[PDB]
Amino acid sequence: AEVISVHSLEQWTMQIEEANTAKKLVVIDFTASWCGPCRIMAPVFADLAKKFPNAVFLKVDVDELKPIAEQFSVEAMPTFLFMKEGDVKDRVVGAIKEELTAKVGLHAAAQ
Repeated sequence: AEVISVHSLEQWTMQIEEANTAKKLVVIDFTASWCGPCRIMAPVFADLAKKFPNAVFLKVDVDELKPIAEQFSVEAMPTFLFMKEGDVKDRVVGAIKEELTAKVGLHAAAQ
């Protein structure tokens, strides 16, 4: 299991429909290349994706896929968004490593 970098609206679509069919948790890192705390959270996110291979970990650049950042009103980065079967379960705003880790544990958990 790896972080998928979601570059196009098509990859977004595929990744979301497939996870929803499988009823998997989706964790999304809304990120920006210029964003210091974003670069810093990259390896943390990557490590959680390895540790929870039954959740789908997505990365979305807020500058590249504006409509996706916008539908979730993401104007602070990094923002970690937790979603399952269409519902937003949770969010972490900023490089808060323990808060990200805890909510992945809680939401990936044998529900």
